[PDB]
Amino acid sequence: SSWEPLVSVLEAYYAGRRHKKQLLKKTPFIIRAQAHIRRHLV
Amino acid sequence: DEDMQEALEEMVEADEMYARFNARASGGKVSTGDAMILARQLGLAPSYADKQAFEEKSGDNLDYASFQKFVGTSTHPEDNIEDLVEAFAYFDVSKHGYLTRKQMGNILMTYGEPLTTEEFNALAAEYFTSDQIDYRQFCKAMLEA
Amino acid sequence: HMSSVEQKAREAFKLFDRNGDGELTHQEAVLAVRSCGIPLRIQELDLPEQVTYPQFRQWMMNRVARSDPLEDLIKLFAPFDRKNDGTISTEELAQVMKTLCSSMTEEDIDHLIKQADPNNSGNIKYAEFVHQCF
Ligand SMILES: [Ca+2]
Ligand SMILES: [Cl-]
Repeated sequence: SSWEPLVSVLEAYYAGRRHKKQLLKKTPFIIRAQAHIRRHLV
Repeated sequence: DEDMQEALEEMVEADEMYARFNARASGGKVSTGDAMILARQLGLAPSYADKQAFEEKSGDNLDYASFQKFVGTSTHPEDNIEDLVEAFAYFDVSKHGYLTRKQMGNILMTYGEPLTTEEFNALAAEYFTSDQIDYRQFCKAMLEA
Repeated sequence: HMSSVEQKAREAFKLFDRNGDGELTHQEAVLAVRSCGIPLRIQELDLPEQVTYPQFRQWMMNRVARSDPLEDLIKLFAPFDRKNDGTISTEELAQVMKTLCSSMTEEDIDHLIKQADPNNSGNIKYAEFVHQCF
């Protein structure tokens, strides 16, 4: 299909946003880990 | 404004806080950066978001009362082992419980508030013995008081 | 006009580095490139099996130096601009995505479609929509 190069882009764009949505839920806790690491190194 | 303050009293003893503050206090004030260091030394784990919000609203030079407020805002009573471990387990595709050294480095130096290579190299000299790292064990170490 | 390119490249890389080891698999690299608005055939990505950020960025620089990929994306809509007036059928795109996208739920598709035809007019102004997303 000659739609396929188009929908492939739209779908990968939405997958990027799906990953962003899941990373947003975890990065606050990555940050907490980084802050405790910096506490430990003081 | 109160759960931060309750948590401060059950997480730090005020004698120690006052002693440290006056250790580095020059005329009853300390810089926000030195406040970050003092809060770490009192056993709390402020983030740089904490620091920048606090100085956004209260300025750059803290008297003891504003320092007390800042330390209050850095108590993070909601911290717990399971959430830190899920942070790391996000990248552990099989959830078996291990990350490699390269994974730990890239995660810690790429996301959130990335560590400098110096920060990470010190951390790793201590904890990243192997190439396979048990990140639940590492998170409990990191959370010990 | 370019530091934006590298910013989008670095974000796409970080989002598709699923196990956080600092490399993409070839397949993840394909999706990461497409996710920036760049049309890309699955067999036309000249990168190794494991892709570091430097190699990824380098491919991106060579790529966007040869055409504006957003304008190539816009050209992809043209065979389906049946009225030749700068729009395609909203329902046509909704159906094509239902038919061909396996990684997308119907909720995802309806969201994409209602951000593409917010006025519920039946038509998608695709140049405008493309520059809204990318
Ligand atoms: Ca990877
Ligand atoms: Cl991040």
